[PDB]
Amino acid sequence: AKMAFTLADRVTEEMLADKAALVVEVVEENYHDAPIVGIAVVNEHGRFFLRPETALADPQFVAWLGDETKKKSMFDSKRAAVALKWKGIELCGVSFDLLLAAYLLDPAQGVDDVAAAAKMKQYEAVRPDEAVYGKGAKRAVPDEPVLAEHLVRKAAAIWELERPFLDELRRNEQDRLLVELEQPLSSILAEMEFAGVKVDTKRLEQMGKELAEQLGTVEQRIYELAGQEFNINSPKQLGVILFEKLQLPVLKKTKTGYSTSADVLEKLAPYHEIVENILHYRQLGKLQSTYIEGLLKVVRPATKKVHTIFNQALTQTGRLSSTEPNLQNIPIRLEEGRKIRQAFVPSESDWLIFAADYSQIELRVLAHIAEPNMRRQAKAVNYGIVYGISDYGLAQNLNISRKEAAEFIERYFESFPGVKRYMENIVQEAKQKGYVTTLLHRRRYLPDITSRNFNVRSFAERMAMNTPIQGSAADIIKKAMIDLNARLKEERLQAHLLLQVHDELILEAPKEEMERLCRLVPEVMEQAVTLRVPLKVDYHYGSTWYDAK
DNA sequence: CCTGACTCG
DNA sequence: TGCGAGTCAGG
Ligand SMILES: Nc1nc2c(ncn2[C@H]2CC[C@@H](COP(=O)(O)OP(=O)(O)OP(=O)(O)O)O2)c(=O)[nH]1
Repeated sequence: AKMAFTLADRVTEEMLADKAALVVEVVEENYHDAPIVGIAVVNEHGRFFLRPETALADPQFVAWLGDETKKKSMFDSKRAAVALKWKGIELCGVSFDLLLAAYLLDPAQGVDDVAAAAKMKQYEAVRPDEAVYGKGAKRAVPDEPVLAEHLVRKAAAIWELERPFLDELRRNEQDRLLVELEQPLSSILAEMEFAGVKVDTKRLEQMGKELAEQLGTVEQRIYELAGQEFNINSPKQLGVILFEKLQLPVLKKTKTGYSTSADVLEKLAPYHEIVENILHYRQLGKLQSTYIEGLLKVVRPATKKVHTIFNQALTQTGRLSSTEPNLQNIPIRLEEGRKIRQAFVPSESDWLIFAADYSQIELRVLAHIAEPNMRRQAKAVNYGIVYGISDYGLAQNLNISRKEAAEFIERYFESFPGVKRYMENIVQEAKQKGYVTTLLHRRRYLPDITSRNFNVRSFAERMAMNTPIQGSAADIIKKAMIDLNARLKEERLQAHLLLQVHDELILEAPKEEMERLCRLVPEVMEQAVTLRVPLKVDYHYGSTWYDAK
């Protein structure tokens, strides 16, 4: 733990080498419009700390950041790229991202800072971010010499760790996954996050006003039916009303008490009408709390845009997630909630929203590898069965007899015996190897799969059945986004990606480009990979996200 | 902060 | 006793 570096007062030529480890430090978890608090550069010529005020106003440094021929190794280059966009600076030339490298090597390690990645290779000449900045109300940027040393140590670690990580990825056949898929995707997600999605706040606020009135009415109806006021949003208080006051059957308990889950309340409808009202209330209350109030809280007022963060190194299957706000769980399944999407509008006048979704991509992937309310329920049966639902679960979902449920499942595998063999085989392989893989060589380790405990082992077995299929579908749409943006640029279209929702891409564009997108977007998505079955994509466009159906 | 609710693929 | 996610109010 003894490391020389220069705390620089100005940028010099030797800091602008054609290969460097670069650290552009943003301390806040949400990096949109967040302060850059320090910069570090490590290259052949040495180690350097720079003050942001200095470096980011220096024309040669800004030029270097933006020069794609000056290669930078980083950790979480998307965080830096976006933070720099908010500072009006383009970052190009990122050739290695240690966060994504660590994630591919083992998504279970949950690597979220350089220190945690460093530990994978017994590197310890660097501290955890939390140890440096502290947490919660105590979180603060430390004294410059302490900050400077930390950033340098992080850069130095990225510098030394690149080779060992690349070598391990190659040994796993994951080097191309990193360099040709995840890393190019990171720059594309950076663009999407910075672009944001415009919100119609006038419409959203009016929806909220009307929703409050409706909640009040439903609320009073429930109190009338129950014969008492109580907090409906407390499962504990609700349980007392349902199972003690009204004396309804107790169908399920959890560790804290009586279950009031939606599945349970639906099953209680033959006993008391109040349960349907409560389900409605809890639906409405989530709309109001999360998709009206919560969404308005994160709208940037001057532009009316919301800027999500797509976490690229979180899920265990290779999917993305979306936070603050989550734009991947906006309501669509019931018309009442679906109307929320009318509030998501194009960012320019005379533009339109365009949405394209793969149809049953996971089921097509499985076929390749293995060789309205009714239809909504039928989807859960299809995915449920292939992913290992039991007769109990299926019976409970269709409210049918366990005997009947067992016959459906038997008959299902009768129709698709190759799916059956595959699921048996993939489980045995996971037990032998200790991991499963996707089409593009993404990996998930499953060390619980030989467990002597039934529950623990069974969960791992079902991960073996599910992760390769869900993860392959993730691999595919990731490749489609890369291929799609290349085509957009090639044709000089103004259209651009706004969102990915697992098997869906959401774009905005001038109305004039709608005809071209109707051909281009589905073509690119369908051709991202060639399976033994065709990939099918549906697409629609309209004045709001709601109308793009 | 955890649990159980509602939300999506 | 299908799987992958995030946010919220209540306690
Ligand atoms: N993608 C996916 N969806 C699941 C899973 N489990 C339940 N579902 C539900 C929620 C979303 C829905 C998926 O829709 P699909 O793409 O399979 O079918 P679709 O015919 O294309 O949908 P649509 O009615 O819009 O045309 O099924 C799962 O493991 N993966």
